[PDB]
Amino acid sequence: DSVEKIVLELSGLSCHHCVARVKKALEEAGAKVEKVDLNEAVVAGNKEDVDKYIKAVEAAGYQAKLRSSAWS
Amino acid sequence: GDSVEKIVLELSGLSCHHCVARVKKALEEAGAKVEKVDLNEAVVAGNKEDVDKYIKAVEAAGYQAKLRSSAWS
Repeated sequence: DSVEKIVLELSGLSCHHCVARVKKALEEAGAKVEKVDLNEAVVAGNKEDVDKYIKAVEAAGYQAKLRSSAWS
Repeated sequence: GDSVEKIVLELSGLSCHHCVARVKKALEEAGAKVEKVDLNEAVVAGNKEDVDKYIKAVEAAGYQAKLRSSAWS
């Protein structure tokens, strides 16, 4: 009868439990997770273990790509 | 004695933005006027009498919807 603003909280369009999964995988890979959400993971680790961390995320069931400048 | 640095990795495989359109449509089909919809919420102009109808439409589209709580967090 009355038209009102209604907010519905949604679940199933993103996987927050998968975030914890990526976190554990990175930690098991030796990284210290400083932050991790749906789109990125920020860790305190060894620059030489980058590929190692990426592999751990993939093995966990997701995709990861290093974000960096053109310089090595 | 190796060295610790901040390493940033871009992730993918944790979200479904392509899922949003059907949710919007299902809600409109249930009678709500959608103002905004993203991964975590759907904001609509609707009748509280039909809130259950809107929720069932989201579930039928394959997801879960819950009315925002005022009580906790």
